[PDB]
Amino acid sequence: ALSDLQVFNDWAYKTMSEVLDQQVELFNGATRGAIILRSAGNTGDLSEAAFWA
Amino acid sequence: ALSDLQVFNDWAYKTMSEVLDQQVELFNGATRGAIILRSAGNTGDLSEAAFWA
Repeated sequence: ALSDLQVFNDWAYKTMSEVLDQQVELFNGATRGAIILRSAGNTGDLSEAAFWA
Repeated sequence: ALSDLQVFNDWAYKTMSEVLDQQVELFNGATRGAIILRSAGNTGDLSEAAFWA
């Protein structure tokens, strides 16, 4: 993969941090909507919705 | 008769030499960047870099 050992713009300038080894791109379209990643806050420690039976 | 004639055989110098036996073209680009030949040299006997694990 990327090495960037050739040029050192700065010392360890974002060159590597072994950021992660597991595939984690599984959200929204990546999971075809199966695992939807959203951003909408709600209060308390729950979120209750009611629908008819 | 041919025995009475002084016969000379042909000779020439074909000015060639054989580079090697194995294939060394298949080294970069042919290997999709798996093996790289860049032209940066390092002093001392070694080089190092850090990436914070």
